[PDB]
Amino acid sequence: NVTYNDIGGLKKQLQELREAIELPLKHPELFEEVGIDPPKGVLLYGPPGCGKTLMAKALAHEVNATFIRVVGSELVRKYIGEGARLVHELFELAKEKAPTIIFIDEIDAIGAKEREVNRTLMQLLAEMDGFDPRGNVKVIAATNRPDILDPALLRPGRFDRLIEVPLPDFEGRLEILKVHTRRMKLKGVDLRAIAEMTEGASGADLKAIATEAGMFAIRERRTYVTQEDFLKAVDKVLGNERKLLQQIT
Ligand SMILES: Nc1ncnc2c1ncn2[C@@H]1O[C@H](COP(=O)(O)OP(=O)(O)O)[C@@H](O)[C@H]1O
Repeated sequence: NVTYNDIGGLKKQLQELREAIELPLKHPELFEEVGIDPPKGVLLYGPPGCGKTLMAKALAHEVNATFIRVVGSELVRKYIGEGARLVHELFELAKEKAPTIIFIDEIDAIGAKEREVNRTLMQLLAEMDGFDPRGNVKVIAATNRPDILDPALLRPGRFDRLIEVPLPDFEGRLEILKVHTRRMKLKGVDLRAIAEMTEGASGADLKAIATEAGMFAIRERRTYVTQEDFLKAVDKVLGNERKLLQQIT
């Protein structure tokens, strides 16, 4: 279960997403009053593990909506017409369960400029065309490779708003570290230091660092968590050791 309080370092990105969906949904009345149709799709982009799915999930909680997630790669099918059918069913289901947030991760797998997948693409855009705003089912897509995308994905009525979800900067990381260490008791711990030593980390790495910290404490049998635990969790999660593994698997 996810809420805005489970998210760190993305204050303006959240506001933007909220302004694009939460705001209209609540007071749609008041948008037509100004001549602006509420967006149908929002595209989130940036490197992996930095909060894109989190924002979409938490947004879904806050508007009390069904949250349906599909990974783009799985809409690529060996057999003809299947990719398109799935997208069709996806949208039917999302109506069945309205209101809903559809979250299509790795939308690049389908929205790249073999030709079957373009069929699959046409279907989705077809689906957005025809949904009609004001507006009960909303789509959120995510990619780490945005520059790839067919611009027909981005025309108005389709993935209008773009929001970059970056690697966390120094303060972001601090915020994120707090989110995932809020429910531990630490004593020796300076998190500014941890934030300083993790340049380039993602939100996920940082969660992993807090997680590896607490278990390090456990394996050395204490009940609290200390700076040393974090210094080695930082060294475990980041750094060659897990690096080579990745090059290895
Ligand atoms: N901005 C963030 N704030 C708090 N936790 C985060 C953040 N970004 C990533 N995480 C942690 O990493 C995990 C993956 O985040 P997710 O939103 O799935 O990343 P992606 O951008 O790959 O969709 C989440 O479960 C979350 O706990």
